[PDB]
Amino acid sequence: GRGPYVQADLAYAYEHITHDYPEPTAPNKNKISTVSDYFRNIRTRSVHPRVSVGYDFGGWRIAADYARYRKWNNNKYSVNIENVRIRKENGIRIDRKTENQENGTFHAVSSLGLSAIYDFQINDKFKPYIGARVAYGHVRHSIDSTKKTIEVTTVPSNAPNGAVTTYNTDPKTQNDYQSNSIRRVGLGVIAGVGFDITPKLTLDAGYRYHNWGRLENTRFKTHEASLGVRYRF
Repeated sequence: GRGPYVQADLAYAYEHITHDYPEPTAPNKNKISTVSDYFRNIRTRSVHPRVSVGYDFGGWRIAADYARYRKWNNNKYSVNIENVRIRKENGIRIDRKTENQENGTFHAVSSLGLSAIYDFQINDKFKPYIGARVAYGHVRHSIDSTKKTIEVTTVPSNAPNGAVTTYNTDPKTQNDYQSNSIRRVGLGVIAGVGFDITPKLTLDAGYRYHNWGRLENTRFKTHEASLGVRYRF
């Protein structure tokens, strides 16, 4: 046949705050005498499936990837609505001595994608499949204002010190941080198996793996693999 296509993918989101991570969002190790943690996982942003919507010709299709965007939702932070501390601090800080960790919104610019998939429809009850995913962003500014002149930038990083930069970025090895020709395009793979429940409804499971340099979102690793439902009208 042929017709409209929809896929909705769900996966378990682990919070990922108990292990080394190359972003300076939180400490790698040794969480004592440093800034207190946030509380903010009240399950509100993890319980709604991610969606890929498209059109399908015989199990051959192109679709567009939607849902689950940004780091934060609020544009007013005043009462501690979007981030609050999990407990008040005790003693004096020797680490993270300035204010609050997680300053501003950086690397959350990638926010849209397309996924292309081919079903191996040789069997009546199941389709093996292979396909490619592409991920990209939009800056959303889009402003009247002319560009700022100053754009030489080094930032703190929790990445291992391979070039001996002491927990900061190199002046030149800074692909995620550079003002012009920043890396924004991701490239991935969607491969797995679907099983037919009705000739319009498929239960579908497998990888939907994607690649990125630095992406910000508050540690969402959902969609690396998933279990989902997909319907073709």
